[PDB]
Amino acid sequence: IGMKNSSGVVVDAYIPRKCSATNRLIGPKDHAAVQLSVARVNDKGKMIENNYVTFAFCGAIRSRGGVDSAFMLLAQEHGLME
Amino acid sequence: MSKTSGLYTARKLRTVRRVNRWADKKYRKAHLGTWLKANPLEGACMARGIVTQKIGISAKQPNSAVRKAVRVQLTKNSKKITAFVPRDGSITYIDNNDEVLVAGFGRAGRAVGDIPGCRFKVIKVAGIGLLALFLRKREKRA
Amino acid sequence: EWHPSTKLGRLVKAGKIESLYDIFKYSLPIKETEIIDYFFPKSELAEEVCNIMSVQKQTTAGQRTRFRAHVIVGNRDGFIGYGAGVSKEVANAIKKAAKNARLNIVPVRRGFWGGKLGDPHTVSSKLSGKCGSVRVRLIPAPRGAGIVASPTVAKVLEFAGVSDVFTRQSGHSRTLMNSVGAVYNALKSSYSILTPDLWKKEQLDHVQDIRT
Amino acid sequence: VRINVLRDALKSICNAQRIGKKQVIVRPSSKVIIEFLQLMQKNGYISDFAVVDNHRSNRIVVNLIGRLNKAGVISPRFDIPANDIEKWVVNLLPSRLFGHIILTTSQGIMDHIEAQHRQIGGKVIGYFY
Amino acid sequence: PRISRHRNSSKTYSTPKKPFTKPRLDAELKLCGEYGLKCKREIYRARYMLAKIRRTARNLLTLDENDIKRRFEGAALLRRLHMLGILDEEKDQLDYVLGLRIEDIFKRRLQSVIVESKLAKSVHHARNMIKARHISVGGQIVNIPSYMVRISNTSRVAIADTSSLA
RNA sequence: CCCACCCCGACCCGCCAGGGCAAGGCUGGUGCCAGCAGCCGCGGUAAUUCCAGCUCGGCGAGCGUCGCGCGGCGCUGCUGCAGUUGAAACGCCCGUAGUUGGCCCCCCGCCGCCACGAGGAAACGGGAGCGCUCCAGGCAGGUUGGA
Ligand SMILES: [K+]
Ligand SMILES: [K+]
Ligand SMILES: [K+]
Ligand SMILES: [K+]
Ligand SMILES: [K+]
Ligand SMILES: [K+]
Ligand SMILES: [K+]
Ligand SMILES: [K+]
Ligand SMILES: [K+]
Ligand SMILES: [K+]
Ligand SMILES: [K+]
Ligand SMILES: [K+]
Ligand SMILES: [K+]
Ligand SMILES: [K+]
Ligand SMILES: [K+]
Ligand SMILES: [K+]
Ligand SMILES: [K+]
Ligand SMILES: [K+]
Ligand SMILES: [K+]
Ligand SMILES: [K+]
Ligand SMILES: [K+]
Ligand SMILES: [K+]
Ligand SMILES: [K+]
Ligand SMILES: [K+]
Ligand SMILES: [K+]
Ligand SMILES: [K+]
Ligand SMILES: [K+]
Ligand SMILES: [K+]
Ligand SMILES: [K+]
Ligand SMILES: [K+]
Ligand SMILES: [K+]
Ligand SMILES: [K+]
Ligand SMILES: [K+]
Ligand SMILES: [K+]
Ligand SMILES: [Mg+2]
Repeated sequence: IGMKNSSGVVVDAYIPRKCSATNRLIGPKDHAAVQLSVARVNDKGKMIENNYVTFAFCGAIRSRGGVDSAFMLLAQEHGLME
Repeated sequence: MSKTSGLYTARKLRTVRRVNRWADKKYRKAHLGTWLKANPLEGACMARGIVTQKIGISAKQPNSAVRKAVRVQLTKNSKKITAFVPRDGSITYIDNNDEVLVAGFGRAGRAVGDIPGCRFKVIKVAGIGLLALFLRKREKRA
Repeated sequence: EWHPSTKLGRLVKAGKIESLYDIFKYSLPIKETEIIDYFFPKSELAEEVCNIMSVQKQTTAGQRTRFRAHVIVGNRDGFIGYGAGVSKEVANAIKKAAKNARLNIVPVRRGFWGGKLGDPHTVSSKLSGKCGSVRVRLIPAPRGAGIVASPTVAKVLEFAGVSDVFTRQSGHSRTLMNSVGAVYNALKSSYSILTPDLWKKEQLDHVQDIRT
Repeated sequence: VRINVLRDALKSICNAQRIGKKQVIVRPSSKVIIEFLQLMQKNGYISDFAVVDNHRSNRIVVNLIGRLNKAGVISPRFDIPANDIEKWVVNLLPSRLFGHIILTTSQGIMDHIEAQHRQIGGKVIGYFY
Repeated sequence: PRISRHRNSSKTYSTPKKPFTKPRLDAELKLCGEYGLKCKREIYRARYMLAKIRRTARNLLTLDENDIKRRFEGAALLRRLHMLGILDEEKDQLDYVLGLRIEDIFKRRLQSVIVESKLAKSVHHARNMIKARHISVGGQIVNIPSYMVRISNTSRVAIADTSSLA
C-alpha cells in the first residue's frame, strides 16, 4: 500500500518493485535489475497468448550468481517445472 | 573495544579522562599554572608602564619594512617588554618618560603578522588614547 | 525537432509514457536530456551552479588549465539531480554539468515527523550518505523547524522539496563536491529502504512493463 | 570466551539475511533469546523458529522472510527511567513511527510502546528495525 | 541589602549566528518595509517570542494525549493563543501551533490593526499617529506602536475623544 | 520634607568597514618607503588592501579594541575519536589486586533496579490566573486570588 495520510490516503509518489527471490526493494538507477516472464503452456504442449508468469530480480542476487537456483525453486512452486 | 565497558567501571573511565586531559596543548596552557607565572601581565587585560627607549624592528622574510616600537618597564612587576605603535605617525607622541597603557595583540600571547618578538601594543600615552590622538580628536600638552 | 536515438526516447515522443515515476519504477537509464525536458516543460526545474574549480595538468612547456563545474537541479516537489562537467572554457564546463545534472534526476521520498496531518514535510526516516571522506546524516524534524544545515547542503535540501530536516556532517566537508555527492547519495537511497508500509506482497503484471 | 549469546545470534541472523538465506542456525539457545525471537515474530519480522534439544545448550533454526533492516544489543544493560525512553528512541531508531527498543521490566520482557503504555521503566537489552 | 537587589530582569531577544547572509539580509528588510520597524531588534524580539511557544508545544507533543500535563498546559497555551489572535478558533489542535510564523505575531500590533480598519493611510502614518496620542483602545489612550491587541479589544479601537481630530 | 512619574492650563545619529573568509567600488598622493594585515596576503614610481576625496555596506543610542569562560570541537570522544603506512599495540611468557565470566530450577529470603508515597526553604527556575497604557516587572485585584 504505502505511507498514508492521517485520513487514509496514500501520500506516496510510487511503489518500487520487490525482488521475487530476496524481497528487497529494487529502487531507481539499479540497472542490474531484471524482470522476466515465463510461458505457462497449459494447453497440449503449446503456449497460451498473453498469459504468463513474471518474476523480478535485484542486482544483489545477480552479482553473486544466486539466480540460477532461486529461479528454478520459484518455478517448481508455480507448476512450471519439477 | 579499545575502551573499557562494564557496569562497575566508572572509576576507571574517570581516571583515564583525568590523565589524558593533560595531553591537549590548550588545556595544558590554560590549566597547568606555568603560563600564569610566566605571563608579563599576570593574567590581566592591560598594564601600565614607563617608556625606556624608542626602537625600530625589521619585518620578516616576504615583507620589507621598519616597524616602530618602544621598550617598556612594567610598574607592577618591573618586567621588560616591547610594545608596537600602530597608525601612521603615532611614534611622535612617545617621549622617553610617558606613562603608557599597554594591551595585547590578540592571539593570547602569540606574535602576529610579521613583527618578530612582539606580543603587546600601546593603547594610551600619558593619559590620552592613542587612536583618538591619531584621528585628531584630542592633543598632547607640549 | 529532435529525433530520438534510443527506443525509450522514441517511445516518449508519442503518448506512451505518462510520468517519470514509471521510468523509475522499472529502473531504466535515461540517455537524452530532452526526455527529461518533455516531462518538465520550461522552468519547473531550478538550476544553480554550486562550484567552479580550476585544475592544472603539468606539461613540458607549462601548466595546462581547465575548469570543472558542479550543477544541481530540482523542482521543489520531489526530484533532485546533480552533475559535473570539465572543459577548457567555463561556459562549456557549465553546459556539460547542467546536462549531466539533468540525466541524474532521482525521486525523493518524504514523510511525517510525529503527526501525520497534512502533506509529508520531512525526510521519510533517517538517511545516511557517503562520498569521499564526507559522511552525512539527515534526521526527520517537526514542523516549523526549517532546514538546519550548512548553506551548501541547505540548497540541495531546498530544491528537493524537504521543508524540515536536521543534519550532521562528518569528514572534510570543505571539499564541496564530496559534500554535495554525499547529500545526493543519501537522497538517492530513500526509495530502497524497507519500511512496514511496503511489506505487502504484490503481483507483477507484464502488460504494464515498458519492455525495457 | 563467550559472553553475550544474544549478540552472536543477532549477528548471525543479520549476516544470513544479508546473503539472502532462507534459514539459519544459532547456538546456543537461552530463555532470553527465545523471548527476543518471540517479540520479533509477533511484530512480523521473522517466521517460525524451532529449538532443538541436545541435552546441552540447544540449537535454534530460524526461518527468514527478508524484513530485518538491523538488529542489535545494548551492552551493558543500562537502566532507563520512564521519562528517558524517548531520549533513547531518537538515538537508536530510524524514526518515531516504526522500530522497537526491547526492555526487561518487573512485568516481563516488552517493547518500548508497551513500556510507556504501562508508564514504567526497566533495563534495555536490544533493538530491531 | 536594599530591596531593589531582589528585582528580576531579563533579555528579550536573540541575535542571529551568521550576520552577513544575503538572502535573510534582504528578507529581513522586506519585513522592515511592510511594517514600520525601527531596527532589527524588533524582528529579533518577535522570533524570541516565537521560540518559546514552539518549545512548549514540542515538549507536550512528545507526551501522551491523556496525561494531565498535556491536558492542563496545552489547554492553557491554546486559550492564550486564541485571545491574542495569534492563532484562530478553527485550529484548536496543539499540532496547529507548530506551523506558526512571525508575520502572525506582527499582524496583531496596534500599528497593524489601525491600518487594517483604515484609520491610517499607511503603516508609517500609523506609527506617527500612535506617537501623537491620537488613538485610544477601549477608551484608554495607548501610546505604544508595539502594543498587542486582544480580539476582545479590537472592536473598540478608535480616535481618542480628547484629540485635535475629533 | 523636596524631587521624578502621571494629570490640567497658556507659549514652543554615531562607531566600524568596503580583495577572500564576509554584506558593501571612481579620483589624487605614496612607490617593498610610510603604512596595512586575527589568517591568507598588500606596497617595487596604472595599488579593488597604505594615506585622502566621492559613493556605497552593517549594527545603531549605541559601536569598536584587550583579556577570560562556554560554544564552535566527534581536536578529550559515557552517548562518541584514533593506534598497517599520517602521532600511537609493551620483545615475549607467567601472574596478584582490579574488571569481566556459558547454559539450566520459580511460585522463598537478602541486595541492586523500576514505580508510587511520606518528610524537609524560601528566593531563582518552570508554570495556572490577572491590560503596571505596552514592556523589563509585580502579586495583584473587582464574591476573590497568590494553584
Ligand atoms: K581505537
Ligand atoms: K576509541
Ligand atoms: K582501553
Ligand atoms: K558486570
Ligand atoms: K583516552
Ligand atoms: K515653534
Ligand atoms: K509643538
Ligand atoms: K504646537
Ligand atoms: K585603513
Ligand atoms: K586572533
Ligand atoms: K582566517
Ligand atoms: K587563511
Ligand atoms: K597612482
Ligand atoms: K572542544
Ligand atoms: K561541547
Ligand atoms: K556537540
Ligand atoms: K577506533
Ligand atoms: K613522533
Ligand atoms: K614516536
Ligand atoms: K614515528
Ligand atoms: K601490546
Ligand atoms: K605500557
Ligand atoms: K604479561
Ligand atoms: K598471563
Ligand atoms: K592468568
Ligand atoms: K588478576
Ligand atoms: K575482584
Ligand atoms: K576495568
Ligand atoms: K567484578
Ligand atoms: K571474561
Ligand atoms: K531503585
Ligand atoms: K521495572
Ligand atoms: K524558609
Ligand atoms: K472564601
Ligand atoms: Mg567536544
